[PDB]
Amino acid sequence: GKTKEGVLYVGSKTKEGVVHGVATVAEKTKEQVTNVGGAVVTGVTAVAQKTVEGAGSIAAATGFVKKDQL
Amino acid sequence: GKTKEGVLYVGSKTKEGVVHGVATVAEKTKEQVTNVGGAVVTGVTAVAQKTVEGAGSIAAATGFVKKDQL
Amino acid sequence: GKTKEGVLYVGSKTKEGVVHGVATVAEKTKEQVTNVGGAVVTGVTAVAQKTVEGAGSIAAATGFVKKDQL
Amino acid sequence: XXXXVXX
Amino acid sequence: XXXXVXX
Amino acid sequence: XXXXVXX
Repeated sequence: GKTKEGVLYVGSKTKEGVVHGVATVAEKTKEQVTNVGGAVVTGVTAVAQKTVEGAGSIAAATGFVKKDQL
Repeated sequence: GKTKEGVLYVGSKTKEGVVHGVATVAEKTKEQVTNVGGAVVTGVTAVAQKTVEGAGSIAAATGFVKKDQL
Repeated sequence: GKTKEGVLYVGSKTKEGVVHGVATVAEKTKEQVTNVGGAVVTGVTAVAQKTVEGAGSIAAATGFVKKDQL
Repeated sequence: XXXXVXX
Repeated sequence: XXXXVXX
Repeated sequence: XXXXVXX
């Protein structure tokens, strides 16, 4: 009689992998992402909601701002 | 008779992996991410909600701001 | 008759991994992240809520601000 | 930038 | 930047 | 920046 109610998971779950060789070169590059079996999570809003015979309200906001004045 | 109610997980879970060689070079690069079996979580808002015969309210906000004036 | 109610986990759980060689070079680079089986969590707001025959309210906020005036 | 892996 | 791994 | 690992 399992219940998962009002639960969240953010990130990564790994079971029993292998990764041999991951070589990477970034030269004179603005942005570079090398991801292997990983989660790179940026600037997300996620809402899960269940209501039963009730009232439920959520207000969620994310502001991600990045400036690079050179 | 398990219950998970009102629970959250953020980050990473690893069971029994291998990672042999992860070499990386960043030269004259603004941003560089090398992720292997990992979670790189930045600027997230996550809301999970269950209400039953009740009233439930949530207000959540995240502000991520990064400035680099050169 | 297990219950997890009102519980949170933030960070990392590892069981029985291996990581042989993780070499990294950052030269003249603004930002650099090398993550292996790890959680790098920054600027997150996470809310999990379960209400039953009750009233529940949450207000959560995160402000992350980073300035580098050169 | 000579990243030379050799397992 | 000569990252030379050699297992 | 000569990071030379050698297992």
